[PDB]
Amino acid sequence: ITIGIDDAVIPEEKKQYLEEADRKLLQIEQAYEMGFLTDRERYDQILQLWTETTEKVTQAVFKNFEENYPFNPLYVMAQSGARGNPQQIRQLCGLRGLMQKPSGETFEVPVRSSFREGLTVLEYFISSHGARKGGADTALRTADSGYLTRKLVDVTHE
Amino acid sequence: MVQVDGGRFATSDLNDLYRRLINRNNRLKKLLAQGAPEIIIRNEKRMLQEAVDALLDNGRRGAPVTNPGSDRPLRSLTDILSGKQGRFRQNLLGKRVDYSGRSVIVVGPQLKLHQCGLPKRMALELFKPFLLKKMEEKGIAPNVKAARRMLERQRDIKDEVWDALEEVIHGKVVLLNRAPTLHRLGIQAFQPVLVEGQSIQLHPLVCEAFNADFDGDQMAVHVPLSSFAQAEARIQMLSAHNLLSPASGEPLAKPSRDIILGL
Amino acid sequence: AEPGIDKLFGMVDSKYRLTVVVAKRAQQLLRHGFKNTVLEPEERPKMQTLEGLFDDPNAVTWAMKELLTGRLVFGENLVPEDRLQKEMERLYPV
Amino acid sequence: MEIKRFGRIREVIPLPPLTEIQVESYRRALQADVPPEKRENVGIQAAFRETFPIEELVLDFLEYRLGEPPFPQDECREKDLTYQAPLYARLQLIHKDTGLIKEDEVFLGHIPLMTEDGSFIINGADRVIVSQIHRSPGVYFTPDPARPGRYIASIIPLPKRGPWIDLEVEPNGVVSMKVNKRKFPLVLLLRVLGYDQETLARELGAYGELVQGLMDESVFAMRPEEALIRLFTLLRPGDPPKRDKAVAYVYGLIADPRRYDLGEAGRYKAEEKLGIRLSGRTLARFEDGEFKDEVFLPTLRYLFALTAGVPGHEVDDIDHLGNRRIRTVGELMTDQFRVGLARLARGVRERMLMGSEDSLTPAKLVNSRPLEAAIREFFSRSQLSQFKDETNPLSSLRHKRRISALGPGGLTRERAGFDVRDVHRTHYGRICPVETPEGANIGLITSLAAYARVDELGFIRTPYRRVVGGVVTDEVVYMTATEEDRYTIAQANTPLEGNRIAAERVVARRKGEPVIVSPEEVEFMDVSPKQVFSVNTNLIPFLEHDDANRALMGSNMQTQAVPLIRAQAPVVMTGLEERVVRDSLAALYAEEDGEVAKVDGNRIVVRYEDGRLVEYPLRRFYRSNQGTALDQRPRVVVGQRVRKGDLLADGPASENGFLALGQNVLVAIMPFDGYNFEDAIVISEELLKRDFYTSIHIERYEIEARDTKLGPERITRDIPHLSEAALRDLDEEGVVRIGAEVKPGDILVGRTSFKGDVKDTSLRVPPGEGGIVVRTVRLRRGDPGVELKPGVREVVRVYVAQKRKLQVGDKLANRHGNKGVVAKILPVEDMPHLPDGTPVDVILNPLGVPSRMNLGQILETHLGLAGYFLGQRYISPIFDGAKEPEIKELLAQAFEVYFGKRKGEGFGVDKREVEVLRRAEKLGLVTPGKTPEEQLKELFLQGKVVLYDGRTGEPIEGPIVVGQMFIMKLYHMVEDKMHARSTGPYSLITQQPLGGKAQFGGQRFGEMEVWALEAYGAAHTLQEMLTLKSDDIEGRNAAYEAIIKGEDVPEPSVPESFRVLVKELQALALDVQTLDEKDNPVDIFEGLASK
Amino acid sequence: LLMGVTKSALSTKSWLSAASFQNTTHVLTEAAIAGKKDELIGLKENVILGRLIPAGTGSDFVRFTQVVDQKTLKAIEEARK
Amino acid sequence: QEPVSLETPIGDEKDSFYGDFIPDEHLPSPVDAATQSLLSE
Amino acid sequence: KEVRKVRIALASPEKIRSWSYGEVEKPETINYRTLKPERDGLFDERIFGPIKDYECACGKYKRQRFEGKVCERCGVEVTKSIVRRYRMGHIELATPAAHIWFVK
Amino acid sequence: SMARPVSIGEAVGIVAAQSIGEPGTQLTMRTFHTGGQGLPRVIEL
Amino acid sequence: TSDPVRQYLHE
DNA sequence: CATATGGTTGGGTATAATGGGATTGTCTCGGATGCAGG
DNA sequence: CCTGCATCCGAGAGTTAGGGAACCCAACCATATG
Ligand SMILES: Nc1ncnc2c1ncn2[C@@H]1O[C@H](COP(=O)(O)OP(=O)(O)OP(=O)(O)OP(=O)(O)OC[C@H]2O[C@@H](n3cnc4c(N)ncnc43)[C@H](O)[C@@H]2O)[C@@H](O)[C@H]1O
Ligand SMILES: Nc1ccn([C@@H]2O[C@H](COP(=O)(O)CP(=O)(O)OP(=O)(O)O)[C@@H](O)[C@H]2O)c(=O)n1
Ligand SMILES: [Mg+2]
Ligand SMILES: [Mg+2]
Ligand SMILES: [Mg+2]
Ligand SMILES: [Mg+2]
Ligand SMILES: [Zn+2]
Repeated sequence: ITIGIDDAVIPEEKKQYLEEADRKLLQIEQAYEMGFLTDRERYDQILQLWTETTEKVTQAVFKNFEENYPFNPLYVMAQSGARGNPQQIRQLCGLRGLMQKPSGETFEVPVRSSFREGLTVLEYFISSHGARKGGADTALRTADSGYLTRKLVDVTHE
Repeated sequence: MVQVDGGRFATSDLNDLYRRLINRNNRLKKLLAQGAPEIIIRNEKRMLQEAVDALLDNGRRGAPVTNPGSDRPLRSLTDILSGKQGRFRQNLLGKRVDYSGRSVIVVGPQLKLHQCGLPKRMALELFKPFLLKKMEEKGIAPNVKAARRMLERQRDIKDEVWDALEEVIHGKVVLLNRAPTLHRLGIQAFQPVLVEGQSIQLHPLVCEAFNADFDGDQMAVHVPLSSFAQAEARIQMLSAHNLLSPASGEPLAKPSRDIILGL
Repeated sequence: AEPGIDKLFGMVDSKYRLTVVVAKRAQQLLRHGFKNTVLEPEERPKMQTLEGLFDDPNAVTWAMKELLTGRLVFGENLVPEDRLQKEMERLYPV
Repeated sequence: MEIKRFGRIREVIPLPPLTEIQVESYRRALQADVPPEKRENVGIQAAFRETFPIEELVLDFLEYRLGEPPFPQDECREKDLTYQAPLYARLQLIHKDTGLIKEDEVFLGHIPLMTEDGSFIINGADRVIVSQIHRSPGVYFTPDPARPGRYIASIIPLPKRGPWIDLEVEPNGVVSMKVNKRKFPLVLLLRVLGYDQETLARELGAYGELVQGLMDESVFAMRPEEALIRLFTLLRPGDPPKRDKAVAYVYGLIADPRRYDLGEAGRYKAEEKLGIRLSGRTLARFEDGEFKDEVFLPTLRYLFALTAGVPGHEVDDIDHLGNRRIRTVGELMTDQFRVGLARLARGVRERMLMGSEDSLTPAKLVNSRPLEAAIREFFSRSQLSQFKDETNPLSSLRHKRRISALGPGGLTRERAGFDVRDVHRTHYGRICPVETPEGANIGLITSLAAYARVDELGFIRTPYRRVVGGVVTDEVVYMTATEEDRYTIAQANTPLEGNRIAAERVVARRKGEPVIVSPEEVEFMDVSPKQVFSVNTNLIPFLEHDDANRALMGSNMQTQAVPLIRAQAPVVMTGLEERVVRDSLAALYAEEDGEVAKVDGNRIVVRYEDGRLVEYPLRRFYRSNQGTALDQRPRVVVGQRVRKGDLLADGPASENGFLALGQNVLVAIMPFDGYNFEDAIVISEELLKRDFYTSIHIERYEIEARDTKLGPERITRDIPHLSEAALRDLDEEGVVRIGAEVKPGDILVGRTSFKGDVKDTSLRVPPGEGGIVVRTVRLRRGDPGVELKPGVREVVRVYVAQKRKLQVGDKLANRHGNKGVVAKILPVEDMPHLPDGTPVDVILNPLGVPSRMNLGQILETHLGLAGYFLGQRYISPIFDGAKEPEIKELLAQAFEVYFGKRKGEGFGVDKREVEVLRRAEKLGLVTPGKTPEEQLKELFLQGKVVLYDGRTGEPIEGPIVVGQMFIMKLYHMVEDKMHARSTGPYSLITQQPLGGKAQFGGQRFGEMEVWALEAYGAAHTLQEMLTLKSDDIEGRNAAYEAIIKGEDVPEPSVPESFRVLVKELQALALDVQTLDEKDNPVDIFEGLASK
Repeated sequence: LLMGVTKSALSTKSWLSAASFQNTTHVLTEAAIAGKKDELIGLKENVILGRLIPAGTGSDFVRFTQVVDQKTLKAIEEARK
Repeated sequence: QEPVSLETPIGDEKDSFYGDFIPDEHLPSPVDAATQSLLSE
Repeated sequence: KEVRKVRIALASPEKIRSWSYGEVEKPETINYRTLKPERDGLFDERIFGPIKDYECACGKYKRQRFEGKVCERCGVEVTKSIVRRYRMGHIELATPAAHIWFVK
Repeated sequence: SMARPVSIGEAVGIVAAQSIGEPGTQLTMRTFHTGGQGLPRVIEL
Repeated sequence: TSDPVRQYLHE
């Protein structure tokens, strides 16, 4: 059992999945050039499109692993329960996906690169917001959980 | 009011609070004995009341009392009693203990479920009075004092003291603990096997229960002393006797990581 | 796991009672220098050192093995303490 | 070794000096080399020009000078002194009546001096002043949090230099000000400023009902003086309403230049926001004995225009980096100097009044104690003044570039919300989005970006190349975030032909928003991807393939690497290591072209073309703040010619001028008998055999001989009750000799104390320490420059050295966040080996990769394999460097070498390799129908080789990833952590064991440990923990006596902490009593407290 | 009534556990006014006093158990007879 | 020289006081008490 | 006897005065020359007990076997020094003061 | 933890508090991955 | 109310 | 027990003087409470 | 008169480790020394 850069197998179907989106996006833009869509409708539709594309890419990655490389290290590690979940494999193999602004709203462009292909500078900076938000959440919440545990010990110790 | 090793003195804030109270009380008595006007007496009585308030509970009404040249409020009796650093939570519900140590942990794949690898020097320090008694029993030292002087200097330690130590710990268990202790399985009893080096060896199957890994984690070791304590540790908190989760009833000591991968 | 731990746990209605019995038996054995044991001379817990096989110094191991043999009686309000102590001390002078 | 580098992006400008944030700031603050006639109004000169003239007699400042230090840096280090320079001020005393002048130059004290590398020597210890990020002064307009539609205006001066002023339109419609937590009508103050009804109507009538709501006849009726008195009456209730009192108070509130200061940044911000021309830096002026407005009216105009929805008026982002600024070491020092100078001025006033106007001199008026005290407090007690981290040169360089939101006047670790800890969009190119602490300090301590510069006003600027007509030019402009917001900035990776943008679609940023634009619309371009990240993060190759969390861990861990005696530069570098070595001042470089004359282990003498011989002593075996040994080793021979900037000596953690934090080792990524279970690491004994990962550490022990009431103590060899075996290594003065090996229990310095006829108080080696005694220092009373504390006759210091090899329990890490503790050291014959007999050095568990998502280490391993067989090194810059196809070509050449070498000696393919290739064929790794050589080459191109098990000789059933990896040893060594205690010191009050390894303390059994013991039902163990082992004094004494006598421990008693609790509850006039079953008192004090 | 865990814990009968939990000044002042007696029922109070907790091996159900061998038991039986 | 406070905060976090680093030198240690008892015996 | 209950109650001025072994009349802590507690100070051995085991202040009684002996020359009882952590004192206020716990 | 009737004398309150508190420390809304009503609701309940 | 300096100055 | 020295402590100064110095980036939650309406 | 409704104030916010500024004059008990 070993991990090489080629062990993060990139499915071919992803490419198709990307071009189809680059197609449909243009249509939604036409839907904005004729007044049929508002700001919220266009934003929500773009977000939904990218969400379904991400889900489909995840399914494609795991179908490729199951059908072509049933002994791939990442696939075996996830399937046996030793290490890894489908989202992390999707980020390693398929695509990183949508990112959140520090204000809490999603960006309009997703990160279309996986960790094997390598991110660009802008995508890395865009993901840094979510990374920092997760770190802060952990550090600040662990003390409310500890407080709750203390309160329960004091109410039930007898 | 103690003298530090360098001859300087260290004191508690309570001494300064008491000094202020006594000074104001004496000045009030002097002013009363002199028939001072009622404005001066009223001021002094107000000051005495504030001094008593600061002594009992500083930082409660008005600006807290501080020592000149600093912004630190003086620590009153209420501050001593209450809080996370107060007497109750810091010295009564939890204490620092003797016969304890701490070290970095390393995987112990050759150990059995009920065993842990304990460093030789740590074990010698932890079981020191038992080692002195056993060394007196054998011929290593004529008496406990000579034995202690022998064990004090590193270069004065010989081969037979290690065999005496191995005889001391036979059948006994120690308690291993990793912070934070989130559930009762954060403390577990293990039979110590004396090893070389300065790392504690941990069984792979208890790492999940401890939430432990090997990228710098440290664990603490405690020694139950009496027969009751040893019986409780060997019967109730032994690692091999705690295989199911008390919260869900599911197995908690179970294959993970490399074992699952191989099978 | 400790040998015969399942049988010991099944021998009592509460495991804390087992712990109390084991601790008191270990204390008794330590007090009298293992002269009051119920173990046959070939069931004695042994310990391997360089000189040779000797008796196990750990009294708690002796107590669990003795409980496994089943020759010990335990319960609530069995014998008065004073009586217990006097008879044991007289039979095994210490 | 040949070095090959990837990348297509050329850098028009090099990196700026990496420590300029400290050096430039402090030099601007001091202005030491500027003649006094040409000094600007910044730094301590501004403080002098502000506190003086001290009008009451008049004392006026003329000029200042700084002398030379009394003791060079190294003497300050040895004698625990501060490296400082004397400050002299020339002043004049002028009698307003007579006109006589009394000129005098007075000595004011000492000012610490910054070293060349950017640190300070305070009390002999190296310290760093950390820059502070805070809200910039000025005028801000924010949305009302509660009531929608309304805006609050805020005026903020420099910290501790004026009250915060807020303006707000009340629900009733009137505008109000909230100064010093007191609301009052603003129209009144505007009346005091000399505003008639016509001016206000003509200046604010174009907005709406607002102006009429402000309008009030009652206030306008009373004249300005009456309005001043009214303002005093509302602001200061109770104080008698006197004209002069009110005038002085209001003047000092917002007008006095010595109380209210907006600064230069606040002035700039306010002028740009409100489009005005502030003559000074106050909100109002006092001309001709009357108040002239300066900022209030522009602020009110902006507030009404923003409330009316007029275009061109916007709210402020309080986290925008154009609204936050950096106070550096110079500014903080100048603030503390100003505080001290104000205290000095107050002392001068009191002296003027209390003395005699006839006989007065500048020397008698000035007491310099407050200024020295303020400087000492800042440089010794400020949270921002920190013990400098010098584990390696990169550690110090990183420490010097840190930015902190905490400190005096800053935030509180617990009072900081998500808004300040988040990565703002304006951080791009100014603050590293990756480098930050992991714990409770997340987001509050950060790092300056590599290309960033702090401007004169305190705002971080970033460089961009100007683009004109789709053509990228060489003009580079440094822009603040506010200035940056006005343009469209293209990414640095845009394709270029010459300097023209050869791409129809360009990815760019518009106010932080990603967009796609044509080349014509582009105005600026990024200089490099390197400009986005800090120096530490710029040293991680293949960073674009790593998750941000593990990149954070790797960047932070690079700072903890310990220098090694055989340190190497990484096989794969980013191309920034040399600049790190050069800018840290750790290595030695030739000042001018010349020839080397003398080479030594402690000296290099070079003869320059000027004909001057120059001698550079070498720093050898010096103890850093963290105990690591920093030494310089010569890299030149006598007679060698050296050009300017050529390396002369390598510093610590440096290899031929390249940063060398660890070792390049052969690694295989595979599980191994559970010994690399859960982040553990397996290493080969061959690493220990050739002294890889071997470090040198020096520990300093100190003892003192002082005066006592029972007689003075003596450092002597004559000690009673010890055989001569314990005094072998002691010299005739009672100090261990240089070169003696010392073990725990051995005496280092002998000492005898009067017992009250003498007893042993000697210095001994603590448990777990020891080594070789390398250096002894003795400082006695009266020695020049020595300043002992009163009563202390002498001090003796001993420096003892250790050579630490890698052992089980030590921590290793790579640059991608993979860290682990060494768990097993195998003999060479047990390690997996290549078919040519070469064993691997390190085995890494593959389970650490998939969930951490740090794929950069895999690519590093592949490139390291290629370089290992090709004998070369690589520079792969972040986000523009080696890609997969280039690595594949390098692996193809490496396989050609690795396999043609085998074919030359006359060997074919092994049977075991054939078996592995068959399994690989079934594993869908190789294509069926090719020869074994082709399948082996394809596997090699995937970075995988056939590997043999050293224990059996059979191959591993699958191909294994093998390659060279850069791994460093971390400062977290098991030697410094293993600790145990049976009994020892106890606390004064609670009588409980002390804490800490240094105090020989005990482990804390806290609340949750007690909870776990309770949940086990282990009552007797818990009672032992609470009483017999912590604070039952009689109980613990009896327990120790019984254990050493062979019996069992007795039953415990009441702990002493409960007695302390009872006594403390009685001091609060509360009667606490313990009772038995019949409610009778039970005396727990044994009768010692009953009269 | 229904009350949260904090309010239920601060409203307990034992003033020692409530004082060591939270709101120390209020709990102590109320207990001193009322003259409350702590009966030492729970675990926190016994831990504070350094006693044997009434749980596990310290439970009254099991902690009075005796153990004896057959020889001493028959000797005691003969003495009773 | 004026005395210092036993409650002087050490470190940035509000958890360490000066008096936490001062050992008690008055009460006899368990080793010392055992030595005296054995000497009496 | 075993402790089974702990009672807490308000303390009367009589109870407080019965607790005290003497009133602290001076704010002095220790002498600046000899480092011994000052009479009627915050550390007085007459009120709180001797610093050394079984030994009065002036050294008249420097051995044990004299438990309960109040020195005539110094006024220091002869007992264990540990009583210095148990014995309380009191201050007599010129005017009454309110206990802030019952006010705020 | 034993799959057998509970013994008399067990401190089940401490066990309950620990069992509830342990998961919330880590698994609630552990490292978060930024890729395309937990504890608060429990505390509120 | 608070700040006894103000109260004394007023009196 | 009897002094003799330093250390310690109480008393005194005479143009006229007449109200002080800091304040600042958390967040929620629960009970006490003064104010508005009906 | 009741009620509800913002308003104010007070008490919380996880563990372990390591860390560190007048001067003078005269009487009077205390202690030291023989
Ligand atoms: N808070 C915590 N509570 C309990 N266990 C914890 C813990 N933090 C870590 N651990 C344990 O320690 C293991 C090792 O953690 P690592 O992350 O490998 O190392 P570290 O000891 O945290 O220091 P490092 O120097 O790497 O940290 P950084 O630069 O980011 O930053 C350096 C900072 O780390 C903090 N730190 C180091 N050790 C700490 C500890 N024991 N407790 C709290 N903070 C700690 C210090 O404040 C220091 O300023 C963990 O896997 C875990 O088992
Ligand atoms: N402030 C803190 C920081 C850390 N800790 C403790 O230290 C561990 C570090 O784990 P970690 O962050 O390395 C993740 P790990 O638990 O190993 O998970 P993974 O294998 O699924 O990736 C946490 O899980 C806690 O037990 C703490 O108590 N307080
Ligand atoms: Mg882990
Ligand atoms: Mg860990
Ligand atoms: Mg950390
Ligand atoms: Mg702490
Ligand atoms: Zn006496």
